[PDB]
Amino acid sequence: STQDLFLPFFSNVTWFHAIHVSGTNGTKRFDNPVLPFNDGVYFASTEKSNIIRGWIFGTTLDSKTQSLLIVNNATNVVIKVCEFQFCNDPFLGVYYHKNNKSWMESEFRVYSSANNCTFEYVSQPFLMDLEGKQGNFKNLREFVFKNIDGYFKIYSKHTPINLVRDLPQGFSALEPLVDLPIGINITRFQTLLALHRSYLTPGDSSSGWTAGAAAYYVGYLQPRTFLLKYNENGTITDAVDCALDPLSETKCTLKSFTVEKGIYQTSNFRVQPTESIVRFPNITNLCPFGEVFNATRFASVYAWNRKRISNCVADYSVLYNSASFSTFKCYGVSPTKLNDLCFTNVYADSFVIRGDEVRQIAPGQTGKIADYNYKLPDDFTGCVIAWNSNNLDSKVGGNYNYLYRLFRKSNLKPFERDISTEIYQAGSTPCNGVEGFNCYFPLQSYGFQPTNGVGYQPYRVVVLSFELLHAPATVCGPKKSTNLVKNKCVNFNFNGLTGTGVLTESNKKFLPFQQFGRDIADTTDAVRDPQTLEILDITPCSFGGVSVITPGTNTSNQVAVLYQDVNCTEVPVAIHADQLTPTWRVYSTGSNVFQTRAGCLIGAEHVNNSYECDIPIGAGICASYQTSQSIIAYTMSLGAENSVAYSNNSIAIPTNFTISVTTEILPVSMTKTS
Amino acid sequence: VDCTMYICGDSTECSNLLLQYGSFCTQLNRALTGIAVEQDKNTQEVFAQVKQIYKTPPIKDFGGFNFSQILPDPSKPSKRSFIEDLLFNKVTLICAQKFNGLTVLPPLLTDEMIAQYTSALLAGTITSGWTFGAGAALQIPFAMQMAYRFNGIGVTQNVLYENQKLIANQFNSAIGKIQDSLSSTASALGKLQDVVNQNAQALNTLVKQLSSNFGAISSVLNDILSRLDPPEAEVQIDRLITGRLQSLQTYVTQQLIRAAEIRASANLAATKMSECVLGQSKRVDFCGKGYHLMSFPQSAPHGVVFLHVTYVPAQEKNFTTA
Amino acid sequence: VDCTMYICGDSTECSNLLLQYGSFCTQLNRALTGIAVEQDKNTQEVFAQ
Amino acid sequence: LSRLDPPEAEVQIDRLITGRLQSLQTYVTQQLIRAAEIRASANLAATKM
Amino acid sequence: HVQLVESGGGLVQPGGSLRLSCAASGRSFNSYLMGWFRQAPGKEREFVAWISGSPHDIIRYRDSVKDRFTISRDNAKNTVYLQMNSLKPVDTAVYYCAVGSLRVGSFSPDYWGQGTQVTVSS
Amino acid sequence: HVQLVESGGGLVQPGGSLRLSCAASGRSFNSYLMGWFRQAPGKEREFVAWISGSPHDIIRYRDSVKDRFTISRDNAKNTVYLQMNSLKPVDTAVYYCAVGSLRVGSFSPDYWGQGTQVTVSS
Amino acid sequence: HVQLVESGGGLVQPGGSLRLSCAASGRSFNSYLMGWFRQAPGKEREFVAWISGSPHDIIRYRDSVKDRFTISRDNAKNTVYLQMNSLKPVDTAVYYCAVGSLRVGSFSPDYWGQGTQVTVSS
Repeated sequence: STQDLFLPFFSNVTWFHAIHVSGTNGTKRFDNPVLPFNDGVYFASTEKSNIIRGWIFGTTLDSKTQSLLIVNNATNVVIKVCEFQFCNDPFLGVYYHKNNKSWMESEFRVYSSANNCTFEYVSQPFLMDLEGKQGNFKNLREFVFKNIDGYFKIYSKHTPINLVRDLPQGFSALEPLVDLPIGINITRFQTLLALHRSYLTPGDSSSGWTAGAAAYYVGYLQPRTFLLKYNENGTITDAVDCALDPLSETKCTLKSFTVEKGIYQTSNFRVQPTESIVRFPNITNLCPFGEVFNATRFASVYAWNRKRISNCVADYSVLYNSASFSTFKCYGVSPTKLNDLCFTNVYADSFVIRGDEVRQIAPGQTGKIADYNYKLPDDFTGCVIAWNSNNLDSKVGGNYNYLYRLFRKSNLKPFERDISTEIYQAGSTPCNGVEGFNCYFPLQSYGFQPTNGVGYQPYRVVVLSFELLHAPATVCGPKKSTNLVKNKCVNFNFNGLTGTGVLTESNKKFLPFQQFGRDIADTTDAVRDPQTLEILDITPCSFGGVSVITPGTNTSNQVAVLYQDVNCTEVPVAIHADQLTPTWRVYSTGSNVFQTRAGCLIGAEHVNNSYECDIPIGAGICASYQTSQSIIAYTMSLGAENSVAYSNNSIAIPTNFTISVTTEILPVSMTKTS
Repeated sequence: VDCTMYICGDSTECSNLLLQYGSFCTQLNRALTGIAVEQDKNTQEVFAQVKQIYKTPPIKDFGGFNFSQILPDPSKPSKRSFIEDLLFNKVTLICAQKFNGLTVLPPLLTDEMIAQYTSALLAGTITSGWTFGAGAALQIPFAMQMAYRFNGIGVTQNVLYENQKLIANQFNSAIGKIQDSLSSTASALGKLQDVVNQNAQALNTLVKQLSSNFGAISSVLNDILSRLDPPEAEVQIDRLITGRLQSLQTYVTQQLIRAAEIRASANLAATKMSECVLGQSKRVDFCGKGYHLMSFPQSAPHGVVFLHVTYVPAQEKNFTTA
Repeated sequence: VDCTMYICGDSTECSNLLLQYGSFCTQLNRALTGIAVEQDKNTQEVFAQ
Repeated sequence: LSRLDPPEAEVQIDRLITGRLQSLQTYVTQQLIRAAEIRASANLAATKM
Repeated sequence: HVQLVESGGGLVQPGGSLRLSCAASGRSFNSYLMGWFRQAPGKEREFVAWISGSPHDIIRYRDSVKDRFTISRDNAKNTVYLQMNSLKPVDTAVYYCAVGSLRVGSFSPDYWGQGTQVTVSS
Repeated sequence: HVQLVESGGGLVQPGGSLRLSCAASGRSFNSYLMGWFRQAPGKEREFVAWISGSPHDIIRYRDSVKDRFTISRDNAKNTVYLQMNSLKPVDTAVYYCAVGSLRVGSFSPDYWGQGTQVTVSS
Repeated sequence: HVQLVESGGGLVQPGGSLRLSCAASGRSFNSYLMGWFRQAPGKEREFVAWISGSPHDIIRYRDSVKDRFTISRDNAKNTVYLQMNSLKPVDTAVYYCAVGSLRVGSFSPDYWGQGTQVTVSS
C-alpha cells in the first residue's frame, strides 16, 4: 500500500485529436492547447504515423521564466531547459518535398529564441520515425510527468495495440524513464505535433499545415492511496485504488485483492458542523431616544437640551432606515456599526437652528455658532441628525422665541454651556457694567417666519454623542450574535462555551439562575439561550463507523454499506458527494435503503422472509447474497419450528441407529517466540 | 472506542501528531472488535444449542407437574416466563457518554431471540427428556421421564409412581419458592449487576480521564492551541496525547482481562447447559447440590439462570446391617 | 499497594503533580482490592463445601 | 545521533526508548493474555483426551 | 496596579526612522484611549498622539507631528506602537506612554509609565 | 518560507566587545553566505561582514570594520555570528543579518531580517 | 570551568540609576568574593567594589564610587548585583565582574567575565 500521486481508476480524462477529415465537408482539427500541469500529468497516445514528437513545460512559456523542452526528430531525443520564446502554435514541419530525399522535417517552428540555457541532453530514442502509414493505431505510449521538490520525474510505457479508438482495458505499469534535478516551477504544459506542409503534401498543394491522424489523451494525477500487487519478478501486475468503491476500500483495509464473505469495518465517518453559531446576551431595556428625538419642546441652540442615557441599550435602526432625516452625518464612524460597542457616557443634545447652520454642527468646526452655541469635540464618535421642522416651528406672524449667543470671552470648549447676563466689553473700550460703545449683550434675538426660504427654515438637530470612561459602561451594544438554528449540526459558542452539536427543543426545566446543563460525566447536556430564555439540548454530531457488508469477491462484487447509529437521512452529509462519481454516491443513497437498529443499511433489500443468519449485522438482522442476485437484509430465523407430539401415554422408541463421526479442533499451543 | 477521536477531538493538529505514534489506535480498535465478536460467540454458544425450535403442547397435562412459572407467557407483550420477566425487571446514558467516539454496538441476538431459545430448550426437556439433546426428539410422558431420572440416581422407578402426587406437589412448591425468593431478594443477581457496574465504571473512568491535564497547562485542545503558538502547542498536545493514550491502553487491557473472565464464565454456562439441561449429570454439585434430576434454563440480561432440580434424602432411620 | 505514596513518599509537590494524572491510583487500588477479594472467594469456595 | 550533538540526542533517544518500550510492553501483555487463553484451550484438550 | 513600560528608544540621526512601543498591564483597556507624550529637556511636556481601542480606530496627532509620526495599538496585547518617520533634531526628547479615558471628548491620561529617551543628532 | 531573527543587541562602550547573532530557519544555507549589514541612523546601510558555509569558508569585511567585527556562522543551526571587538562611537548603527548567494563572486543578499540596534557611546 | 556572565548594562541619563548583574557558575562560591571593576576608554583598570559571601557581608567601595554605588550578592544564585545611584559621565566604563579569594586580607580576583556596559550621557 503506497500513498502517492496517482491517476484514479476509471477516471474520465480529456481527449484531443489532430486530423484533417477527407473532403471539404470534414473537420480540420489541430488540438494542441496549453494545458495546466496541476500536481502531475498522465499522457497517452495511440498512433500509427507518429505525429507526436515532444512536450513543453513551464509557467509562462516565454523568455520571462524558465521552461523545459523535449523533442525527438526521428534519430535523437533532446531535452533542454531555457527561457525559450515559444511560438503560440509550436510544431515540427514534416515535408514530402524531395529537397534531399524522402520525408524529412525542415520547419522547426517551436521557439523563436533560446536564452539562459541551464543544460541540454541528446538522450537516445523514443523512436518512432517519420513514417506515415495508415490503418489501426499500432502503438500505444503512456507517460507520467511529475515535478516534486525540485526534481522532474518521467515514467513511460510502450505496448502494441490493435484498437482504433479510446484506450485499451488492459493493465500495465509505467517503469521509470528519467529523473532531472531541475528547480523549475512547471505549471502549464503543451503538446508538440509533426505537421505536414499542405503546399508540399502528396496530392495537396494549397498553402498551410495539415496534420495526420493522431489521438492523445491527457489526465491529471491526484494524491491517492493505491494497493499495488508485485509478482515473483517484481512487476506490478495489478493495482487497486483505495477510493473507488466500498469493495475497493475493503480490499485496501484487508490488504488483499480477495475478500471473504462477511462484514468489515473499513472507515469512520464524521458529520462536521455546518457553518457556525455565536451567542451572547443581546441587550438590556431600550434607551429613551424617542423622548429627545420626538420632544414636545426644543431649547435654543445656545441652550441645547441634553439628556443623559444610561442603564439601557441604544437603538436607532428603526429611524435610520426610514430616511426621514435631511442629514445623518456621522463623522469618522459608520452610521450603524457604532452601536455595537460599550459606551460609558451617552448624551443626546437637541436644538433648533437654521438650515444653513446645520453644516456648522461638526467636530472641530469653528464659527459664530460652533464656538459660541454648540461645540463638539474632535473625538466625536456620535451622529448629528437634522430634519426640517417648518411644519411645527412656523405660523402666521412669525416666531420670536429663540436666542443665540454671539459675544463671549473665549471660544466654548467641547460640550461647554454657559448662560449669563454679563455684558461683553471690548478690551480697549470697557463699559464697566453698561451697554456702551463697543459693548454688546451676549444674547441676540432669533426666530423664523413662514416667508423664509428653504435654507432659512427651522431645523431640529439631535446629536447622539458617545464617550468612553474607565468606569463600567451601562449603554453597551452586543458583540457578533448570529441567528439561532435548530435540528442542524453546527459549531456553537454560548458565552465563551465552544461546542459542536445539534440544538433541539427540550422539556428540561432549568432554574432562573441556571444557564448550563451537565450529566453524570460532567459534559454539556443542555444550554439556555442568553438572548431569549429557553432550554435547548446538546447532542453529538453523528459519530459511528462504516462497515462494508459483502459476500466473497468470488461469486459477485456487489456490496452493501452499513452506517452505525445514524438515521438514513444523514448518510450523504457525512463528507460524501466527493468520492468517485460513478461508484460511491450509488452506495451513498438510492433505492433499498433500510433503517436497522444497528444503523443505516444501503445496497441491501429488506425481505419479509426469515432465513438462517449468513452475515451478522446486529439486533437480530443478518444479510445474505442469495435471492437477479442481490444482497438482502432480513431477520434471522432461530432454527426450524418443531412441536413434539406429546401425550400422557405415547412414547417414541427408535428402530434404527447411525454411527456419526464429528470433528473437533482445539488449539494446544502458540508459537513460542522470544 | 474510536482511538483517534478519543485522543483527539476534531483537532487536525492533534491527529497529525498522533499519527507519529504508529498503529496503537488500530491495535486497540482490533482488540475491542475481537472482544465484541467474542461476546457474540459466547451468547451463541451458550444459547444456540438446540437444532430446532420445540414448543410445548397447547394443553399442559404433565401428570401434576406444573411448568407455568418457567414456560413462556403469551399474555405478556414479551413471550417471557414469569421468572424470566422477574429477572429482566430486576436488573436495571448510552448517548450521554457518546461524546468521545464511545459507541455501544447492539448484540446480534436480541433478548426476544434468547428467550425463544430458552423456550425451545424448555419444551425439548419437558416433552423429550434428554433425547432431543443427543439426536432426534423422542416423546415420552413426563411421569416416565421422571421415572427415568429417578432410575438415574439409583432409586427404583416405582417410588415415583407410588409418590407421583407428592413429588409433583413438591416440585411445584419448590418452583413457587424460587419465584418468591427471586422476587423478594435484592442480592440474588449479584453477578450480572457486578459485571454491568464494572463495565460502566470503566467507561466512566475512561471518559473522566480526558479532564486530566496530564502535566499540560490545560486539558482542552482548543484552549491549548488558541492561547499558545504552534511551537509549544506541539509539546502540550504531545503530553495530552501521551496521557490519553496511556489511559486508553489501561482501559483496553482491563477490558481484555474482563472479557477473558466472561469467556470462562460463558464456557462454564454452556457446559452446564449441555450436561444439566440436555441430560442428567452424574457429577457431584455440578448441576446443583444433591442428586441431580434435571435443570431448566432461564434467560437473564447478559447472563443465564439455571433451576437445578435435585433429589435429596429427607428422613433417616438407623438399621442394623451385615 | 498504596499508589499515592509509592510514587510520592511524603512529598507534597509530588502528590500535587500526580493529582494531575487523574484516577490512575484509584483504579490500581480497586484492581488490587478486587484481586484480594477474589483470593478470599477462592479460598472460601475450595474448602467451605 | 549523527545529526545532533549528545545534549539533545539525550532527549530524542529518550523519546524513542519510551515509545519502543511502550510498544514492547503492549506486545508482551497481549502475548500473556493470548497465552492464558491458549493454556485454557490446552487444558480443555487434555481433559477431552 | 496598572503599570506601563516603554521601549524602543535610542539615538537616531536626522532622516532615520524608529519604532517606539509601550505595554500596558493591570486591567482591560477596551474602553481606554492609548497615546504618547514627549518632553524635550528644558521644555514643557507636549502631547504627541493618541488612538482609541474601539473597533473604529479614532486617531489624532499634534499639528507639528502631522504626516510624519504614526500611532497604532493592539488590543489583544494591550500594546501601542508609534512610528517615527523623517525625524529631525527637534524631535530629541523623552517620550512617555499614557493610558487615559475619553472625558468630554478629550483624551485624559490616567496611567503613565517611566519614559524612554529618543535622541536625534548626527 | 525563510525567516531571519536577530539577538544580542544593546549598547557597548568604546573599546568594549559584544556579539550579535542571527539565526536563519526555513531552508538550508550551505550554498549561501551568512552575513551582516549595519545602518548608522540617518545614513545608508553599510556592509559589515559575510561568511560562506563551505569547507574553505570565505570571509569579507567592511573597510571601516575590517578585522574588528569578526564574523562566523553555523551550518547545522543555520545561524550567523558577529563578534564585535574594541568598538568606537562611530560604530553605532542598526545591524541587519543577510542571507544570500555568491553571484559573480560578489555576496548577493537574498533574505533579510528585522535588524537590531547596536550603539556605542561614551 | 568557572564562567562569569554579565548583564544589566545600558544607557541612563545624567543623575539616573542602573543595575548590573553577573552570574557565576562552575563551583561553590561561599569562600569566594565577588566584585566589580570598571575601565573607561583610554584608562587603566580601577577597582570599584567587592563583597564577601560570608554571613557577615564585608563590603569595600572605591572612594570615587563610595556612597553612590551599592554592591550586593546572593549565595542562593551565586549572583552579584551592583546598583548605581546619582550616576555621572565619569562613571562611564565597561564593568567586569570578578570572582576571587581573600588572600592576605586583600581581594584577589581569580575568574573574570566578558564585561557589561554603563553610560551616563544626554
